[PDB]
Amino acid sequence: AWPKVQPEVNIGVVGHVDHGKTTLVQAITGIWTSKHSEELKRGMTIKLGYAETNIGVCESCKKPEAYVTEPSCKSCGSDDEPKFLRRISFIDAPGHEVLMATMLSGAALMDGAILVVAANEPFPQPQTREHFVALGIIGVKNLIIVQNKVDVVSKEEALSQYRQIKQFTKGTWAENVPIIPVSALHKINIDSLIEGIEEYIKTPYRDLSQKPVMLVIRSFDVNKPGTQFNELKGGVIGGSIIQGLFKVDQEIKVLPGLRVEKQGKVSYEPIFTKISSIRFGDEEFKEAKPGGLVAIGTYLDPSLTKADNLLGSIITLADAEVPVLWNIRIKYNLLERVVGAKEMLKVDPIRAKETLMLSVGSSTTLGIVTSVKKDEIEVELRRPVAVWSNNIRTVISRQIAGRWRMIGWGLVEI
Amino acid sequence: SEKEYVEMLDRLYSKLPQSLPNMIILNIGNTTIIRNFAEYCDRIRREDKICMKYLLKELAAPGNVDDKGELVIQGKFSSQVINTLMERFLKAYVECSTCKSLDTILKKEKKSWYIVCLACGAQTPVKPL
RNA sequence: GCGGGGUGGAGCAGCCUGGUAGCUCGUCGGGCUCAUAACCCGAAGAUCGUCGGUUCAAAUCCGGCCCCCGCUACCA
Ligand SMILES: Nc1nc2c(ncn2[C@@H]2O[C@H](COP(=O)(O)OP(=O)(O)NP(=O)(O)O)[C@@H](O)[C@H]2O)c(=O)[nH]1
Ligand SMILES: [Mg+2]
Ligand SMILES: [Mg+2]
Repeated sequence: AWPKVQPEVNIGVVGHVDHGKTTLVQAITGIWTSKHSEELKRGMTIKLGYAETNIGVCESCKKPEAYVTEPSCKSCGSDDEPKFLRRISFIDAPGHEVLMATMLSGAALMDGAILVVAANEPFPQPQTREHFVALGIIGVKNLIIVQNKVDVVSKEEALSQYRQIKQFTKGTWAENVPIIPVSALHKINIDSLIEGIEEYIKTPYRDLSQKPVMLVIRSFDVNKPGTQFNELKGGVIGGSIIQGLFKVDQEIKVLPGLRVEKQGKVSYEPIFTKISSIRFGDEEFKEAKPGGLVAIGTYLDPSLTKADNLLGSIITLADAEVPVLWNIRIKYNLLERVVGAKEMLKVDPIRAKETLMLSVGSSTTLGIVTSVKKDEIEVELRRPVAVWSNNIRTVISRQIAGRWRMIGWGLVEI
Repeated sequence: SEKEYVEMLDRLYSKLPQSLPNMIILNIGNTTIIRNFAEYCDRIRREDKICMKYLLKELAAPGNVDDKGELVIQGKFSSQVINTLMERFLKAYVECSTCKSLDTILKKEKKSWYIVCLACGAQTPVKPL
């Protein structure tokens, strides 16, 4: 029987509306990423979800149907137990435009990407540009392109869109991102899809040397309605680890965490605690290694953490130090066109006192600029962001008709 | 690398839209004969070392598996009583918690024996016996 | 936690303290006025969500159930 190994790789599942995204993660895992009632009741992706699975290959059978993700080989007709490789998970993003910023969080976490295109929508849909440039600003050039729902669209139209998207590949960072045809519901060609994730998207070389940082994405009060005071568990903060690792009873701080009132003005309080639990899905590990969202509950009160309060915050070692600056400088190079836009106008350069949106790792902010230079800016924020490295990948947007569409790429010089 | 779409489509165009064996327990002399034990527990990946682990204690009678896979029991018993007895294996280790698919297997470990389900993968706290 | 609303074209009364299904805007008819609005009078309209128990006897005491629901959230 098959070992119990935490995921060592994340993959971004991004794409536009109705493309077959959540159904793709169902095709790979067997489970969906709609977890808040509104997500089902509206039938569209609003927030980022989670899903997990393994990978085993039958050394005897041919490719690729034997590439099944359970301790079995029966789909290729073999009796042998396949060779295990890993446990693989994903970041299921939205397609909507008022909801784009969210997936940007996940863009800083994924170690891969499977990007979908609609055979059954007019191509290129506007927001597809915004996903592609999201991957390009964050810089995960490792991409597997797929055309979806092929059961209603004929094989010639599939070929025409395949030529369109083979073209979409050439001329950019993605000259050789491949196209492997699958359908997310009927479980077709998903074996070749797993083979594609494997071959073309390998987990990076890990750096277990830098200060272990945990990038918050979600959090919950697991204390159920009716929880009496005897069995009170701490509030879980879930994310993914990128550099370092976490252990049982590690002394940490949540940064920034809470707001408190300080010195006649506003400020934040660094949230100190001891690590009490670290979960990967439905398996209990005592250590957390990089690759895949890692949920850590601690000795913190879940009132501070329930309902995605701290969204995107960072957490580091309680003997660490990170620059927390209320007003941050940015080297920003502006996009050449507005990518998710139905009609791509020009970029109107950013003038003083304007309002702009930032996503730093997973944390988000609104800000107004105070000193406008051509490439360098110093922007005053409504909350200081935690900049754990030099020139971190922030993603920046200006508001268009009520939809904050991106305007450039920025670097915080600390 | 233009062939990286053609054949994959050609075999994309070819995927478009187990039960309990009727165990017949017979008796001759003072033994128990069955028909399809090579494909009764081997339908659910159940070893011959592990399927005769709790049954030896629940019947208190010696016995072993054959080369074909059949299971011989020393004693006189009816047909529908072996299942009512071995319920503590048919429900305690080879079932699930939220699927009820019967397509499950057991694990062998150094601290407990888990229930790997090929429908969900739901386990329970139990100690092998 | 499981419980409530079950009733004229409607809006809700109306229980425990059992024998008029109760008052109001509405509906058609008649009065008053030179004529219209307001004001006075008369009839028509659910017959209580439904089986069942209590009960001489029930919206009125309640249960079984059919409908509408209703205070409520991913539980690493
Ligand atoms: N036939 C078929 N239907 C599919 C497939 N994928 C999804 N669907 C169904 O088609 C509808 C729209 O697809 P959807 O699952 O929303 O894809 P999505 O890209 O995740 N949409 P969003 O991210 O906005 O929530 C839904 O009813 C869904 O069940 C597919 O591959 N084939
Ligand atoms: Mg979706
Ligand atoms: Mg009048």
